[PDB]
Amino acid sequence: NERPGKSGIVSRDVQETVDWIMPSLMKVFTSGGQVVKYEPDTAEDVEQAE
Amino acid sequence: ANWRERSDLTVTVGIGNMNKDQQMLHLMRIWEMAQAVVGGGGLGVLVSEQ
Amino acid sequence: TPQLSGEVYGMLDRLEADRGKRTGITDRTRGLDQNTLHSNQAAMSVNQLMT
Repeated sequence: NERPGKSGIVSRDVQETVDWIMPSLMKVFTSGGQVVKYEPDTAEDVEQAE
Repeated sequence: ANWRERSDLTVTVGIGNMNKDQQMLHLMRIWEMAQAVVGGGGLGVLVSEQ
Repeated sequence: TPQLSGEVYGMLDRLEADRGKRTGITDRTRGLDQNTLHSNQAAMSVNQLMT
């Protein structure tokens, strides 16, 4: 919808979206080490899960 | 042992003790509850130093 | 001259909010309080709304 002699402005509708998924989810993913929790056995948990 | 089983439910709005909920819930409610327990709730019977 | 639509002036607010939305959403990209007070309960709304 862009032609010479007129406005050819296209909104960055999804550029802002991807720039919102980058920081929030990148930091939540990289939040300490809470990414994994094996739900360990009661008999042994420290040796195998953590 | 492969154990064929793994869980990742401690990351998000699931089980997921996320930073926002942990911060608010702990620092307000568990702080009030701990002060109430220490003050007149008991020291050697209820939730103790250990 | 032909009359303007009575909201073109407020159209700058949306673009201002947008290019703040890029990286600097904070108002004016700066912090200032002169009469309002900040209350410390637990890291004062922890770490200023988590940075």
